[PDB]
Amino acid sequence: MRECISIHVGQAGVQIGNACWELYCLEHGIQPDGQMPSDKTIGGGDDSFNTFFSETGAGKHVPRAVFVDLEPTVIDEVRTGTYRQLFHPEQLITGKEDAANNYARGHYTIGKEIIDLVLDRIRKLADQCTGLQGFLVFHSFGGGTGSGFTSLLMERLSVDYGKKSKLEFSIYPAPQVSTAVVEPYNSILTTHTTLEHSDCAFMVDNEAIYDICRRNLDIERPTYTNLNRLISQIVSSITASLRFDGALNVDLTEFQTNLVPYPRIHFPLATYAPVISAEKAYHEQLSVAEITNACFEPANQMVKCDPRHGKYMACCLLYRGDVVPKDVNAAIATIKTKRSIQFVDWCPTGFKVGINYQPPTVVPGGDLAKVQRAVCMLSNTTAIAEAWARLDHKFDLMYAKRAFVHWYVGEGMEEGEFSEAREDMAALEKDYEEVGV
Amino acid sequence: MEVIELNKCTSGQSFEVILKPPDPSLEEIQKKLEAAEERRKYQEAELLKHLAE
Amino acid sequence: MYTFVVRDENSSVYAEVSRLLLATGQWKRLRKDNPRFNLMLGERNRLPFGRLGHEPGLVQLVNYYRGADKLCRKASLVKLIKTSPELSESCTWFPESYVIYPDEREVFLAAYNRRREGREGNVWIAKSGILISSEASELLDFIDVHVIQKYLEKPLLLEPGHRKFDIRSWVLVDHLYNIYLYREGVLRTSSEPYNSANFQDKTCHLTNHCIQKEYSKNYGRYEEGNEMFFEEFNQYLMDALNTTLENSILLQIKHIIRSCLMCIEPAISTKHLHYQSFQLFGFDFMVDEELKVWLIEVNGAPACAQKLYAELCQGIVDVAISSVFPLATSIFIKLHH
Amino acid sequence: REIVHIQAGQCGNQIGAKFWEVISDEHGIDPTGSYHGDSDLQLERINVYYNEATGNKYVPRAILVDLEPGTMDSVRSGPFGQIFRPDNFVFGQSGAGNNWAKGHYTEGAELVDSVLDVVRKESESCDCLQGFQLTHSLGGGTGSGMGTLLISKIREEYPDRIMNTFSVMPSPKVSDTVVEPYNATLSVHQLVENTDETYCIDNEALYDICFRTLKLTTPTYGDLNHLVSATMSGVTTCLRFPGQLNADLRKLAVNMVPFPRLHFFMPGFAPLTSQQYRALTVPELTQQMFDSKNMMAACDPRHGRYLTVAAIFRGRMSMKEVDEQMLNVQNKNSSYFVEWIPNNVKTAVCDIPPRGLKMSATFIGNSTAIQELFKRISEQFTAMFRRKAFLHWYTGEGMDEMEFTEAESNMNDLVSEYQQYQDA
Ligand SMILES: Nc1nc2c(ncn2[C@@H]2O[C@H](COP(=O)(O)OP(=O)(O)OP(=O)(O)O)[C@@H](O)[C@H]2O)c(=O)[nH]1
Ligand SMILES: Nc1ncnc2c1ncn2[C@@H]1O[C@H](COP(=O)(O)OP(=O)(O)CP(=O)(O)O)[C@@H](O)[C@H]1O
Ligand SMILES: Cc1nc2ccc(F)cc2n1-c1nc(N)c(F)c(Nc2ccc(C(F)(F)F)cc2)n1
Ligand SMILES: Nc1nc2c(ncn2[C@@H]2O[C@H](COP(=O)(O)OP(=O)(O)O)[C@@H](O)[C@H]2O)c(=O)[nH]1
Ligand SMILES: [Ca+2]
Ligand SMILES: [Mg+2]
Ligand SMILES: [Mg+2]
Ligand SMILES: [Mg+2]
Repeated sequence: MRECISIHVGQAGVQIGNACWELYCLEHGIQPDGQMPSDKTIGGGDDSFNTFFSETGAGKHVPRAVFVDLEPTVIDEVRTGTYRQLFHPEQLITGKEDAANNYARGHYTIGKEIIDLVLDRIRKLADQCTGLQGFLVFHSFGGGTGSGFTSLLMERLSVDYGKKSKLEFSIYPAPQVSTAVVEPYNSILTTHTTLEHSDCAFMVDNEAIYDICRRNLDIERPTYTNLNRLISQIVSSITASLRFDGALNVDLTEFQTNLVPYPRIHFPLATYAPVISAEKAYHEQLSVAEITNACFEPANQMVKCDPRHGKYMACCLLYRGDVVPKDVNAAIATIKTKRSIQFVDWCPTGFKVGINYQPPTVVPGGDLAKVQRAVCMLSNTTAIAEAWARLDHKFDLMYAKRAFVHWYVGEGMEEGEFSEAREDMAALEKDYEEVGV
Repeated sequence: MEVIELNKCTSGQSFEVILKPPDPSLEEIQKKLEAAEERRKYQEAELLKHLAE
Repeated sequence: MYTFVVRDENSSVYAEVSRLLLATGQWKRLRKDNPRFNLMLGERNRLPFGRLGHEPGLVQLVNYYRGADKLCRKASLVKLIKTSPELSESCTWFPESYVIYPDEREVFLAAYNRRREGREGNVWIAKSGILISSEASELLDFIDVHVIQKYLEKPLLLEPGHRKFDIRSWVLVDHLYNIYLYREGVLRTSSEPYNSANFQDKTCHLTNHCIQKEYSKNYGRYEEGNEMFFEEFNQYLMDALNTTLENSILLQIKHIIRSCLMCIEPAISTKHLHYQSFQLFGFDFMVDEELKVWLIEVNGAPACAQKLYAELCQGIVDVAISSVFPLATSIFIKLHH
Repeated sequence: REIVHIQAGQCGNQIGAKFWEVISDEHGIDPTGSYHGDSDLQLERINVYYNEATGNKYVPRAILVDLEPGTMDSVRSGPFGQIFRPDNFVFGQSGAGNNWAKGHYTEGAELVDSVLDVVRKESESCDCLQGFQLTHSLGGGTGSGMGTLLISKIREEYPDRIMNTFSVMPSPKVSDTVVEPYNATLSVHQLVENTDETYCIDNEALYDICFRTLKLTTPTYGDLNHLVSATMSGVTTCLRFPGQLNADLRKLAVNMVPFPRLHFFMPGFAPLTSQQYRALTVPELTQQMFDSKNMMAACDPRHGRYLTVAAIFRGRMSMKEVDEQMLNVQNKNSSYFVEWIPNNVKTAVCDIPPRGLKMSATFIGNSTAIQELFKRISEQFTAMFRRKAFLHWYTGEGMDEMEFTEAESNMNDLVSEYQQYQDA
């Protein structure tokens, strides 16, 4: 058994982190007070769920997680919420003044003053680990803290934990939910600085989650709680293999091995199905073939894009519920003839499949109806480059007039870092082009 | 359609289906952080000098 | 008040389509790079499909199908027909073609020797500024990306004149992937007699309009602009061959149009996409002595006959644009499927 | 994240007084600072503007400044006079004679240090001070001359804090003296340098709205100040009530100000009814808030371009209709928004409506059309300065003509900078 430490940065990372750990507790039978009656090894054990939960002599199962935000509004809600009992004070780090939607303010000005404290609190969790795998880092692209401080933390983590893997869950900015005009700046700045430090990053476009919440959940104006509960389901499907008995994606290294042949192209596309409204009360259960077919519908992807016009480098199918290998192979044969699925010539045309029999758990009273079987597809396709293209274009529009640049220069960042970051993204976009010609 | 490496456990099952064959040091970081801090410090000094005038 | 943008100044068709839009008092044109548009008359070179359908509150439509180049590029069409089971290499309405890079070099010669050994019609044509020859050596030295195709040695010749022609059909595919065939076509005829023994005189073997104007002996002699419309051509087939345009030719044309478009529908459809596409296509056909129709080429950026710009351009607005953005006897033949 | 409020001069104190009277009513706080509200939403962000005194009495974090006592005596005797901290009345006896030089260099200099002592005292009692908001006019002497002096010295002590002003611009239509263009031109340059956000409130626009729309024959300053206090309440809704957005002056400036000097905003308000019982639909609210007749700067937005736009909707209303109408007004008039700042229109909502209205909408536009306000002042300045008319009032206080020439020059530079981001 090898431990995984989760790190949540900024409002988006912290609120999504809260939803995830809530779902983790429900899935593992851990009550809000940290007690896990089904765990018969009190105060110890090297079970699969111990990769995410440590244990105290009193039987409390404490998440291996750190929360970091530069203002205490959000994190105060964790230390006062349903699962306040799970975390102890040292796990929650709050500053007094936030990054004001400014990457430079989060990275340079405020980042420098709190980085040591964060690394120290992280070192404390690492000391409890017998064989630390690495870190899962949740954050937004658009926030000053989520973008600016995360990039700084990722640099230092590469320094202090050189052999440890680092995976990202990144919230891509969408105007339907956006909070700032400069989020394209922050997204590009933090990607350029984090690119060489992240082994595998799962991007989630708020536009996609927003539309899914409106169409499938019939929620006219989805809130962050609506969005984060759906995101936590996807995150849960992705991390299930680290927390449950299995043979696929059993450690962080396997994610890179199975999903990222080229290191710079480490942004696999996630597709989830089915998402059913809880107000139905009598929905006809989709089959293995039907939920598998839905994995190739753009309307179910975490990032809106057309994979028909790209090349696949890898594809994993993560099922939860009543699924047997026979039905999966039958569905794949059917979908392969109906749909367009092109792999790069230097990669086999195949699917790694993982099945967990426990069907997805849904938070009671939430919006998602419980289903008999669900699937999450992780496919590294060049089509996700469309998201970089959109982002870079908005960047180019503002930067051509140097709009808002004075706010970043005023924090000690040089104007040249803008052009360097944008130039790095131009190369990234070119890397995808060569792969998916 | 080939199924390979089938693993079975009480919790689930996993396999593979083939359809067709084929960093900056700590000192360098604190450097750029201090460089940015000095640029802020210089800009603030110019402001205070401007206000002193 | 709907908003659209114009990103292809050279488009004759959509220059008129934009003309009609503004003429309705309910559509407004924006700058080229204004993203808050309902409709994009985009460029034909690297249209940024990846930036469509991300404007909250805007239903966005574009006049091109991403991925339709497979059908509209000569090298791609051959590969699409050979490797598509829906079309099959045994496809009966597409001439035996081979794609060759300056690859199907040994396979082209594989069947070539059979035609020179058997003294059969061994006239081929190289396309991608083309060369009609009857010797493989002369064709390949000209290549040094092109495709080689059997030259129709027994084409249908209009009388009087003993002249060659080709048929252009305009097809409109809307956001629902309905296939609308414009009822009005055009025959682009050559003025000079078909010389079967001189494959260098391009005037009698190429029906292109540009070749006939600046390279012809009797341009506009029989019909103004070397363009015969279905009215005259139908009356001719009746008087001369005792048959109609519908029976002898149009059934095959409709069949080919359906086969091609339904083949790529899964690859280009925008049914469940965050933006919608439509596109006007230009199908070019060839008719042989026995009234058999052959697919010559498909182009996705086609022009129209001067006499038909009005009728067809408003047909675009009514079927493809207003069908998604309302305003308050059809000229098309809906090919069902 | 506390804000320290400052109101200086006659106009500044009379508008400031009504402001606190208005928001004190919205937060359920009576003249004695005793809370008698109805909802906890009133008190969630009460600390941004109020200090909590022992006994659960709330005292505005406000400083009242004037160079004569007349206006602040009427405030202390006014409706909510008792709510202000008595030690926060800082005033002299000489007055400023509608003279920027007296407020900025002579009479004002003698009093500024004591104002800073009260400011420093309020800041020390702030858990995490975020910045300041100053209410004042630009045409007078104290608010204009000493107000800008204050801003300069506050920046010196708190250089990393946000400075925000509600600045009343003079107009010959609603004038007290002929020297107002001099005072306003001298002040505008101070504002260009030393504020992060300035709400431009044109007395001409306030007058036209009272006459034309509200059908108020013979408007008074009181009538003008009703529009302003209602507008100030809306503009600060986020800073005072719970919502998705935090009460953050820095994030506001970060998203509203693409270039440092171009931080002069056009405020608007809707509705404006002469009929007051009729309900407004969301479409009507949205159409009015973008109409020039509902804006307070007497500038035609059609004559320029929106760099950024912030909108606030207050009351129980269809969130779906709000988003639809906002997206509608943009997509239907996208030519008046710059295309090189994507998604430059932000929408905020607050369930609590202002007093006496089922719903309300406040508009905050950073438009290049604001240049015609500065050009208007610049024309009036030059008409007199060409002949050095009335300058002796200023040279008598130690100023010289060169400082006027430089202010004129700085003003025209500001106008041309706006001109380059609109039509070359
Ligand atoms: N999906 C999702 N997105 C969020 C959530 N909270 C914020 N965001 C997105 O994150 C971006 C803003 O970044 P934040 O995380 O809120 O800002 P921050 O990291 O706290 O940084 P500062 O506040 O500037 O110090 C916007 O694009 C929001 O749409 C959330 O709970 N769920
Ligand atoms: N296999 C073949 N047999 C006989 N004639 C042929 C032929 N292939 C092409 N042609 C002749 O050559 C002419 C032009 O060939 P081509 O398909 O390249 O037209 P084109 O693409 O250059 C202009 P357009 O896009 O309007 O069709 C055709 O009109 C036809 O008359
Ligand atoms: C303090 C305050 N009062 C407001 C009243 C209205 C309003 F719309 C915002 C308001 N804000 C406010 N508060 C925050 N905490 C923010 F993060 C924030 N961001 C913001 C502002 C404007 C834009 C732009 F689009 F207009 F450019 C984009 C993002 N704005
Ligand atoms: N809107 C409004 N404007 C005022 C008020 N009082 C004065 N003014 C304007 O302010 C300018 C005069 O400045 P004033 O504040 O009276 O001088 P000060 O006391 O030296 O700051 C002129 O442009 C007046 O039109 C008021 O109560 N409301
Ligand atoms: Ca245990
Ligand atoms: Mg934050
Ligand atoms: Mg062609
Ligand atoms: Mg006065």
